Amino acid sequence: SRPQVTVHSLTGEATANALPLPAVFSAPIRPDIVHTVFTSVNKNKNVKVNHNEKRYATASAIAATAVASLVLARGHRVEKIPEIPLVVSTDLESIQKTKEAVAALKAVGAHSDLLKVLKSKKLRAGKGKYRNRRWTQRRGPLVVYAEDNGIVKALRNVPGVETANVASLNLLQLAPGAHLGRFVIWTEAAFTKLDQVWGSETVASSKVGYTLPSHIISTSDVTRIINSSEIQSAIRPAGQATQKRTHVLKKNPLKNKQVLLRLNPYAKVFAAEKLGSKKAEKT
Amino acid sequence: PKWYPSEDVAALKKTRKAARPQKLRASLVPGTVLILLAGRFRGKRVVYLKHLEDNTLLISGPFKVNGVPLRRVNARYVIATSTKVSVEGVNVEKFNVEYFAVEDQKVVDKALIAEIKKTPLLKQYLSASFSLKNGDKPHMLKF
Amino acid sequence: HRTAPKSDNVYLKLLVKLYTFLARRTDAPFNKVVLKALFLSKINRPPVSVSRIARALKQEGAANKTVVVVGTVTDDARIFEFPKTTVAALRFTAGARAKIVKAGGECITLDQLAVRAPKGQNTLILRGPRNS
Amino acid sequence: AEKILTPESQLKKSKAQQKTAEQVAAERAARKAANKEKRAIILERNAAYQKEYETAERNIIQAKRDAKAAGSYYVEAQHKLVFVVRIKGINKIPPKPRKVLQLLRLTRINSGTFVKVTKATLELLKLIEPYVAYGYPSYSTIRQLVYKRGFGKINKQRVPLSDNAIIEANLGKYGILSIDDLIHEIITVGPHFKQANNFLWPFKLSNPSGGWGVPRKFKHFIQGGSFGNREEFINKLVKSMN
Amino acid sequence: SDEIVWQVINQSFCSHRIKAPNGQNFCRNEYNVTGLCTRQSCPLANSKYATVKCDNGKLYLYMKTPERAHTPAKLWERIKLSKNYTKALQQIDEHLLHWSKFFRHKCKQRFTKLTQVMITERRLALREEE
Amino acid sequence: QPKIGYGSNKKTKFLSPSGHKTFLVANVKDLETLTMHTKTYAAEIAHNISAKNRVVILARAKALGIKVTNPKGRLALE
RNA sequence: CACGGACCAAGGAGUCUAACGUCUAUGCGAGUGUUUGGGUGUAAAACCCAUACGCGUAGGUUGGGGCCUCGCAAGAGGUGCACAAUCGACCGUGAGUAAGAGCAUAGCUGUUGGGAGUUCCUGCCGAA
RNA sequence: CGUGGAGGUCAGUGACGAAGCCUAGACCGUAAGGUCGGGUCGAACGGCCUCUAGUGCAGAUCUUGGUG
Ligand SMILES: [Mg+2]
Ligand SMILES: [Mg+2]
Ligand SMILES: [Mg+2]
Ligand SMILES: [Mg+2]
Ligand SMILES: [Mg+2]
Ligand SMILES: [Mg+2]
Ligand SMILES: [Mg+2]
Ligand SMILES: [Mg+2]
Ligand SMILES: [Mg+2]
Ligand SMILES: [Mg+2]
Ligand SMILES: [Mg+2]
Ligand SMILES: [Mg+2]
Ligand SMILES: [Mg+2]
Ligand SMILES: [Zn+2]
Repeated sequence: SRPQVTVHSLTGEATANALPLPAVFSAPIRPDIVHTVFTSVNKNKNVKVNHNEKRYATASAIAATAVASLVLARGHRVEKIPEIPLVVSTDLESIQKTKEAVAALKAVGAHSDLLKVLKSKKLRAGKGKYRNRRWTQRRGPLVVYAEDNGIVKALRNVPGVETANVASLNLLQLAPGAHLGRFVIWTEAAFTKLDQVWGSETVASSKVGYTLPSHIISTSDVTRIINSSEIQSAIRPAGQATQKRTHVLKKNPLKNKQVLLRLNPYAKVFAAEKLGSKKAEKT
Repeated sequence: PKWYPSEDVAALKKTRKAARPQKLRASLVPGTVLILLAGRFRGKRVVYLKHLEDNTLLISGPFKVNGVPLRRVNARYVIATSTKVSVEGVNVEKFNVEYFAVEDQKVVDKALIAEIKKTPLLKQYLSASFSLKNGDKPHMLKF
Repeated sequence: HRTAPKSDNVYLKLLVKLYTFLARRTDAPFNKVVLKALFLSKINRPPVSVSRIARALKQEGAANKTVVVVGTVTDDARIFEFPKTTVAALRFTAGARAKIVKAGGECITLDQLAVRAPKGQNTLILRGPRNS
Repeated sequence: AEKILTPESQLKKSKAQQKTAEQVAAERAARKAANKEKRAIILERNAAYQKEYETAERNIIQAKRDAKAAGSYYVEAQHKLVFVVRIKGINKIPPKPRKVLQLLRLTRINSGTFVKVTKATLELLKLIEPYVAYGYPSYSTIRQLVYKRGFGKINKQRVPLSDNAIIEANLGKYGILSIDDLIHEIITVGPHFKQANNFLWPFKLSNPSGGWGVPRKFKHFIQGGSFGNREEFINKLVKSMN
Repeated sequence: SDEIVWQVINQSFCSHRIKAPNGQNFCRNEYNVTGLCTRQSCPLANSKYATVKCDNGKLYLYMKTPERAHTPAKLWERIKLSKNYTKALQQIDEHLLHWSKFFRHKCKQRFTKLTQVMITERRLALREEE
Repeated sequence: QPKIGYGSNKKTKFLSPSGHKTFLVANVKDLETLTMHTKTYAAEIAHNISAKNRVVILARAKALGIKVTNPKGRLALE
């Protein structure tokens, strides 16, 4: 929930210019909807899916791209990056050579993820190996560009890296295997254009009759809400949290005098009086 | 505290089991002849002198009569016969449990022999061993 | 009926966790009632329109109460004048949200209502007509 | 260099916990005093009941002796309590007795319960005569059952009656604060007999230690079988089972 | 967002998770103090966190705070525990002052075990030197 | 005849007679996940590991002090 | 034990698809569905526009979960969701109105159907 | 529990021996089975999250070859 992100130059030095976050990143992150839509769409390569649900899943994936913990969870080596969501200067769109783009990626700190994808290449295990699906390798960083100026050609050859236009983002590209939080690199122009493409609090989304989804729960963290300050005033005193065992074993009163007295105090006096063996008058 | 506790130490719950002095069987009384069913002197008749705090009965042969010295014996491994001798002659205070961890035996034996002499044939009884002959059924046998 | 929502929605589960904790740790039955409502299926969560909210507030002494709808609220163009209130519900249609904001009212999630009213003080629960 | 400061939430938590602990200690002291007073009350009630029972028995015996002396017969009041025990398995049971058995809270063989004696209830026993054995319970049998096999229904969870406080928390509304108070409500037909009896879980009884007596059970008591109305002899049976 | 992150990681693919035969789960995360996937355990799940981890002969302490959740490159602050075991525990308690007992206890236990491992690998690799 | 009543106690379930739950291990990194749980768990080297890797795993396991269920397997027979 | 037994190797008793409906989850919401076409496209895809039509819209009192006051509590009340109860008005004697919920997708699944023997292991609920 | 299909993932495993098959061996699970050891095998394949297909027998008409 930062206000803004700092652009980073291709060489690596942090850029003074800063860009406010778009409203997409503050959107619901729903694994279930993304999973269902991902299954339905992956069956096609057919299942009909509601357009609004599809956009919802896309927004959820985009929001997941900012949560570095989820990106680590999927497997990307985002341990060493300047920050998240990772933004790079717009000049990136105008690179013409693969080697220059790779060097810029090394400066960006995505070297580890690319090395992982390179090492992960292995021969296809199944018989699909001879049906045009022979080599399998892990997924690399995604580079988003507002407009192509030759960056697309440079980064085509390098393994693991896929580029997508801002106006055309894909759930399959954003959330491989129905898993949220793919590592993404946004060009500076792309980061700005995301607002126009998806919309902000006071800006139309540019999609006809579309608004970003609302949150059922205003706060993600339930621990903050449950603790709060006023609830604990409203809450009754707590228990032990590990119940004390009462009556693990049954002690028969007839055989154990202590519990017999506990159940009945008058038994003590009656024992002394021996009323049970009392003598009725002979009369 | 030189090592931090690896894993954790589960403290045992407090136990409500207090040890209390033993309640001996009714037959066992000081000056009661006994039969030992195990050990070095199994099947040998001995005299009973006193009950120790650690629940080990104290017994004398006497070593003079039968060669069995002063010794501790467990109560459950012993049969008690109905014949008695008066133990008042022997004082039997000094020797105790910790003491066990010749002259004393002589002092005890003189007093115990003094009472043994009165009853007929008792010395012969204590001298000889006991065993089960064929056709002997313990459950009827009055000891 | 149910012991937990059949839905696999993360946020609904979070709200259910908060409200079951409050119901366990609060004497007020309001938390229990809303907890049981959260489990209900779509058919058992009929929409409560802004129209019904207007009627519920017209009842005497309920003008300043916080209306609660465990579910969704839908707009109703039939009305021109709508009073100001701080409705709380799971979801709000764009029309209903605009009507509430326009009339000086405001819409809150159920967690924000729990922060406001842990014991459900001055609350008014409403349920839509489940004719079919 | 500078000292760290306590978190501003932990301090609030410490304040709240201290106040709660003080409140709990005060409640504990008050509860201890109330427990002492409760034990005194229980002792008084037990003494009163013991004297009442002894006087009632002596009065019945003296009434019999006096009636005989006068030459006039004495007739005892019809017993207002019975104890029923299940004898037969669930299989091979018609619907009409099966539904009745559910009402009497008997769901398994060898289980048993107390039943108030009325014209309505007697016919129910008549319906289930083949499958149950019942009779008038004496005070001693009821006492032994309540002390040994007594179980209380607390939120439908068959809680054992190991302390007077457990019975109090449930039945103080009806003026019953101890196991013996419940035993009195059972041995008599009190104004709250229904509630006290329903509080007791149905008794779970072992098969009789000595045996069932007759070699064959499944005939009626006079015919020479276990099931049926055996009246006072139920006391002999139940004690063997309990 | 920690609760959302944890719930996704729990009911979806925690890539570092390994499902043992018993059914217990182990996060492979090197920074993880307790190698068991739980609410308190995944460094991914929790914003506030700490660990003892060995680098060369040293047994460093790594700190994680919600403040540096962004910029994951500089997220983990590195602190040198003194070779003296008592001083090391004192430093751990000081740094973990006013810090939830779970991480503190687990951190101390991990430091003890790593110290023992360093001692015993010195044992296995004793050489004629010195 | 198998049935649920034969089920073993939870506290004793999935326990070898040595008292250690078996955990599969492929490489050194997976071994290191069992660093402190030496009392609760014992490592078991997978069937598909090569002989060169097994000696490294055994050395690291000895250094960590984690019991290996199947040492001297493919380095000795039976 | 009572009853039967040339021999070895094999092979070994029919197919895709439709209509209506209950329940559950998700998206939107007096709306809802796009794809009937086009643009765009590291190119069946993915992203986006219209273009239409489909199915929707066009009060009295009592009880009442809940919330407010008083009360330590039982209660005293006050107020009243859904819905019911009867009491009626109006529209046109009910499906009534006097403050609507549906559409779409997916899962499971009942019935009708178009040619149309046993059943991996464990557990659970259970007529007659 | 087991069998395949696809997506993702374990910077997984492999001539210091991968997959397949056997194993009256050890461990685990109530069980379907799983893990390891050994044998066999001799070049690549497996674990894990998701969606998608999909668990072993009986018997008859007989047919064919082959043997009387
Ligand atoms: Mg606790
Ligand atoms: Mg128990
Ligand atoms: Mg519907
Ligand atoms: Mg009114
Ligand atoms: Mg507290
Ligand atoms: Mg017998
Ligand atoms: Mg007995
Ligand atoms: Mg093998
Ligand atoms: Mg009305
Ligand atoms: Mg009314
Ligand atoms: Mg695969
Ligand atoms: Mg096999
Ligand atoms: Mg076994
Ligand atoms: Zn994890």
